[PDB]
Amino acid sequence: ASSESPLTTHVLNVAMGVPASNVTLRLYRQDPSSKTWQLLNTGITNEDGRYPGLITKELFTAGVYKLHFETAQYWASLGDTSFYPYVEIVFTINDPGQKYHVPLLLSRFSYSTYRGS
Amino acid sequence: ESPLTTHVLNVAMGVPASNVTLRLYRQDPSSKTWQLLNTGITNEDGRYPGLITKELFTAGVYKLHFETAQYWASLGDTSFYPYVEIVFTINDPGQKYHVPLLLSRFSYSTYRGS
Amino acid sequence: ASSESPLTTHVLNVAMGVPASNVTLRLYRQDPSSKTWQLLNTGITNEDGRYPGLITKELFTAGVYKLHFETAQYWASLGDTSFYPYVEIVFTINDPGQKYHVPLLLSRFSYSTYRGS
Amino acid sequence: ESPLTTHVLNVAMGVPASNVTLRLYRQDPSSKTWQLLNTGITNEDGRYPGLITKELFTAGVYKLHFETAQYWASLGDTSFYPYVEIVFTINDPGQKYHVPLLLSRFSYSTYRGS
Repeated sequence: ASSESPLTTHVLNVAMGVPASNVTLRLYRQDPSSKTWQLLNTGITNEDGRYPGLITKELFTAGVYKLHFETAQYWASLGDTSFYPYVEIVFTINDPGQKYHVPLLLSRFSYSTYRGS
Repeated sequence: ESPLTTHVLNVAMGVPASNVTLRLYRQDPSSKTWQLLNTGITNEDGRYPGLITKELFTAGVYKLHFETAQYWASLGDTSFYPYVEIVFTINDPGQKYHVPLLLSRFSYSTYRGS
Repeated sequence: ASSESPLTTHVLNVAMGVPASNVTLRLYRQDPSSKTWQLLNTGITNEDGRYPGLITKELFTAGVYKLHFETAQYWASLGDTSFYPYVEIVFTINDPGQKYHVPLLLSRFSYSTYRGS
Repeated sequence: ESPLTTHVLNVAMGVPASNVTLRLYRQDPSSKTWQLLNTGITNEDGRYPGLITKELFTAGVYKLHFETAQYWASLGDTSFYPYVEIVFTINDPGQKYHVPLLLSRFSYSTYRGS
């Protein structure tokens, strides 16, 4: 197969039509018993708005995951205010045998996400 | 009071998209061309009251056409889409249909609202 | 003026083209010093997917707010699985003199939001 | 290797939209009509490799047309949009352009991707 992470993301700046590079992100998984969030990885998006290596196949077990993006810091770095201090996407992985692509389409006053591929 | 309504939002700036030229058409089943029904410009809230009278809202396929690149040019910007058309089926002349359009320079989205 | 709440929402089930009624939601505001979240209101969306009275004008002061929607419970009530256990939208109110409309467009495998009007 | 790519996702079900008929046009500047360039059907990943050769990717206005209602009918469903057209400006024949389309029965979204 491929050595790419089974969970991937892609942040697009839809206001300017370019990848959102330099966005700080963090990945967590919830403890099903305590409901607390365990930090698994942190990163900054690359020039194509992606973050290779978000998680390894070994650690991508079934559970509830959270991706957290520092959206206001991204817009501030471009000199702009924005509506959302950060964006969190919380999602259920029942079958860790699949690939999951979790993109984020961003403007200063809107965002959207989907289970892409 | 029009059964068909719209609402255009500038989601890059978080404001209604005012002063957007729009045109409404119905597909002509004979000629297989688009029959123009109305033209106007969105108001300060990005809406256009009075798009069509209930008496003319027959079942069929309709098209809303929005002059999106002209809008962004009026704000001093370029953009990816010369215009945006939404083609949709009205099968119940007795229901209300709301057709929002969310715009940025490099994306757009639409849905049946309420 | 109007006696409507200055903050409003509208949840649309875009898979079926109808308002998402019966969705449990909760509104919080963050303490700027402790960073903790204070619960301000809870509600269930109505037949039009809205929740009148989310907050009063008196209590809608400047700050960081969070709307939390019980999305998986909504889909489960329709007999469907879905990707997101819940959705949170975190947003900055610097000028509480404005109206803020914070809609949520929902399907089982996608959602989007914007600062509407 | 086509400089123009697409990707159609069924966001209601969280899967690629396979078997969607699409057509690519370029606006004809003389006749002011749409010139058909290519037709095909999305693959199992919702993509269509080979939409246009670089030699034919000249600057201009292009249209991608997707047979959305036929797709939902193939899944046993009705839907609001007979088809979806995305009309976009290519001003740099040397760049790559990716044009995703996100579909549900009652919404759609598009953006310039990467």
